[PDB]
Amino acid sequence: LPPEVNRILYIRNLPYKITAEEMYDIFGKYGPIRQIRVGNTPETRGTAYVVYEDIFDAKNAVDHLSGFNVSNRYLVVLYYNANRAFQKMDTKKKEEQLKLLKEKYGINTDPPK
Amino acid sequence: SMTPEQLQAWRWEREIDERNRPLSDEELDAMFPEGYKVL
Ligand SMILES: Nc1ncnc2[nH]cnc12
Repeated sequence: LPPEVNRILYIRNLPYKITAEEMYDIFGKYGPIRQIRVGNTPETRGTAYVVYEDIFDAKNAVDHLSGFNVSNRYLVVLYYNANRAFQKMDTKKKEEQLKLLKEKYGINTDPPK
Repeated sequence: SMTPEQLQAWRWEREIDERNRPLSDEELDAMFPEGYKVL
């Protein structure tokens, strides 16, 4: 599996009123879910992070859920990218966040491919 | 003794294991920006 494959999926175009149970039904179909974080601010609502326990389940969800129809709306389902994840920070404070993550955990801090 | 091909399989298994290790809650939390609620 390609390097960009990750157990964390970043979701966009998510209905505002979707429930915790609906989130677990949609994504849980693909394997044990480690955790889900739903955006709950003006800047983040409509988006979510979905974490799988296993990487091959995460690959499978991407292959099947991109453009998935839920309440007249097609989901955008993307692999986590730390660079992307911390976009909404300023130049200096972002660089430090990415530095922390690469140093302490060894995650890729490059932009998407 | 493993052939070049079997070595490459062994290598993928190792790489794949490193990418499928369990994460602490501390590691996980570090991964995410503000404005998200844990379900
Ligand atoms: N691929 C991605 N991963 C994480 N957060 C993001 N924000 C925008 N794109 C992202």
